Amino acid sequence: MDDDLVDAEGNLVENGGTYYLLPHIWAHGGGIETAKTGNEPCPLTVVRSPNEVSKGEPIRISSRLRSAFIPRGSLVALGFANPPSCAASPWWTVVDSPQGPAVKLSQQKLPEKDILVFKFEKVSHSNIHVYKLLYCQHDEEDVKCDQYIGIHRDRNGNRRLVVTEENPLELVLLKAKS
Repeated sequence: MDDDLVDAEGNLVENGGTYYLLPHIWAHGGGIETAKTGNEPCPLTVVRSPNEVSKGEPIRISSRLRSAFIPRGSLVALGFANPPSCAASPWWTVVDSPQGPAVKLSQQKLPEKDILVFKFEKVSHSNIHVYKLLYCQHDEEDVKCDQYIGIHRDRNGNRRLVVTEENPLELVLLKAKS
């Protein structure tokens, strides 16, 4: 059977490894990067590449647990293998935004529970492993988390990752190499 996270090539995901977050479509954006938006002195904003031919930034996927893999439904922290030189760390986390809850990097050392707020979900496109991206702090087994990360294109064209009730991300995981 299959019940651990699986990459774009059919191999179990290495817990803590770098896998690119790529799209399930073509001419609609590239991999996932950063962007300096508003008044951040550096790209603290996580957005989708405006370059259809890019794999984006190589992201780290950790369960912050002692497993070689990452079980389905488990929470994970996603973070830049080579993050902006101005963040307390490379891990992503959510903060309130007038565009709704935005995914960003922080100039603050964050307590675990602020970064391990992500979870993947099986899109039923069968033959390749496509996942949606959930944001859950308040977690588990009494209530289902249903806060999907969508995209928000601001006036300056940035495809910002926030929590939207529409056009939610659907991704595939490509293992980064040397």
